Amino acid sequence: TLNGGITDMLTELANFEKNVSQAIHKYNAYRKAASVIAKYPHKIKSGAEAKKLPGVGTKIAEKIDEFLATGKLRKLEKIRQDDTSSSINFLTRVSGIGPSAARKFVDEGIKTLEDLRKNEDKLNHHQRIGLKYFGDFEKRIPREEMLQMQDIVLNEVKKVDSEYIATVCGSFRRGAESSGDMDVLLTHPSFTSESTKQPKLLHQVVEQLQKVHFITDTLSKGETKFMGVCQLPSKNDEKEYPHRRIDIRLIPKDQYYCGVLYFTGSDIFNKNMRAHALEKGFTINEYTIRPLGVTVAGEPLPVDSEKDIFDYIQWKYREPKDRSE
DNA sequence: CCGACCGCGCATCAGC
DNA sequence: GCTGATGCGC
DNA sequence: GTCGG
Ligand SMILES: Nc1nc2c(ncn2[C@H]2C[C@H](O)[C@@H](COP(=O)(O)CP(=O)(O)OP(=O)(O)O)O2)c(=O)[nH]1
Ligand SMILES: [Mg+2]
Ligand SMILES: [Mg+2]
Ligand code: NA
Repeated sequence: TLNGGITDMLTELANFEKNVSQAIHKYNAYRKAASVIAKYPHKIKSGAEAKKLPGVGTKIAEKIDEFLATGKLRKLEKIRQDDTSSSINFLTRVSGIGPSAARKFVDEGIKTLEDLRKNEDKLNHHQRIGLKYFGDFEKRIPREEMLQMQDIVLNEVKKVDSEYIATVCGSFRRGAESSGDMDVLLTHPSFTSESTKQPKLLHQVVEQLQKVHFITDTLSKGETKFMGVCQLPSKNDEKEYPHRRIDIRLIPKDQYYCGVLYFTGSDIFNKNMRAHALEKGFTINEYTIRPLGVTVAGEPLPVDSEKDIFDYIQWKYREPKDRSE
């Protein structure tokens, strides 16, 4: 972390803008700047130097000059000292509680973990589970446990139908030594962009995983996306493993490459890549890459590899391990 | 200067 | 109920 | 908050 100090600062500012100011573009501006600085291979010596980077403008440059000269940022010192901002920032740490709900809770006099616990009936289902596992969800997942989890999911999916393919993406596929959660891409020959020849495809998999007590709770669930909680089994006399977040995304089998590009991320990498696509006259989602007409997105382009997608927008291919922005 | 900023699934709500 | 908008999250 | 045109 050559510039850990600066990137932390920008990240703290990003979170402030998202959670407190509810300014989504400032939030992303800060994340963009943090990311570009995080990959810059020199220890930054000044704001002017940082300003040379795409995404770092005049304001951030000044903040970087303040931070290098003093080791802190007055703007942040004050924010940390503001009861309301501190409260809202904390509440948003609960899964299911965002900027709006957080601010609403604070108004109603609900602003601590203790408050939340005694006002459970004021929470929706997602929020209840978020609170339930508040502690566990901030723990990291060692890659070693991710491997065990991978083994379980893949074998259980196989048990439901040998035709399922399950791929663990997210930070895990990018080779991270630890992950915030597990992200599982699912495909089945019966679900393509052309038809759904079989119902309950995602359901049957969730069911099986619940049946074996791997999945423990559900945050949300539709036909193509599951968001919930899972837990590795422990051994006799062993303390239990923390509960873990798990996301499962069912994607049409014929759109696997756009799907896996999406789910592999990182989020900022996708954002940057999609932004570039627009500049090259394409739009990219998790299903397709389409050209943009003189006016509207056109018809989907043939894609037979992740690299094919990079080719269209004229980027040299980047391995998953190099997409951690 | 200033419009535009990546793209979308599920849960909830308002209005009809 | 439906549709569209918003919140929250990937 | 930043930036392309
Ligand atoms: N285009 C796009 N893709 C996204 C976004 N957010 C997530 N993805 C894609 C890319 C992302 O890789 C994948 C999973 O997102 P997470 O599981 O929440 C964060 P991960 O990268 O997995 O790292 P972890 O902190 O869990 O160790 O969804 C977004 O805002 N936009
Ligand atoms: Mg993840
Ligand atoms: Mg995830
Ligand atoms: Na939250």
